[PDB]
Amino acid sequence: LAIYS
Amino acid sequence: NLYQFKNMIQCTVPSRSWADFADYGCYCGKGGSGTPVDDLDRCCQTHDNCYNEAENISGCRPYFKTYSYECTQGTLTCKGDNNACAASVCDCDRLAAICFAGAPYNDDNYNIDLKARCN
Repeated sequence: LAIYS
Repeated sequence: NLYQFKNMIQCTVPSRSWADFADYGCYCGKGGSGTPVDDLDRCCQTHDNCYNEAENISGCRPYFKTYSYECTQGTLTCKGDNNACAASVCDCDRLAAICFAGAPYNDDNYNIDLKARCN
């Protein structure tokens, strides 16, 4: 689904 | 891309789920802005900067760009076939992953208030 860095 | 960055993290830092780094300090995960709470936050900060410079390359989108890399027997490698953008992105992520593997992990710095400790 989503964002680390 | 972040799928690949994910896989990079997973091969340099086995013991620790990648999620552990998706919401840490002021620069790991959530945007950022402010002084890095710590070394692991500094790794990310540098990592955020790397992406911003990469963004200067036209048609280069650090998050969605698919580059060429491999990880075997404890070795993370950015391949030669990559164009300027993919190469840059790859190395950004690569440097970050290696940075993650050598930095301490503080639990107090996981998911801290962003709004009040980072503008």
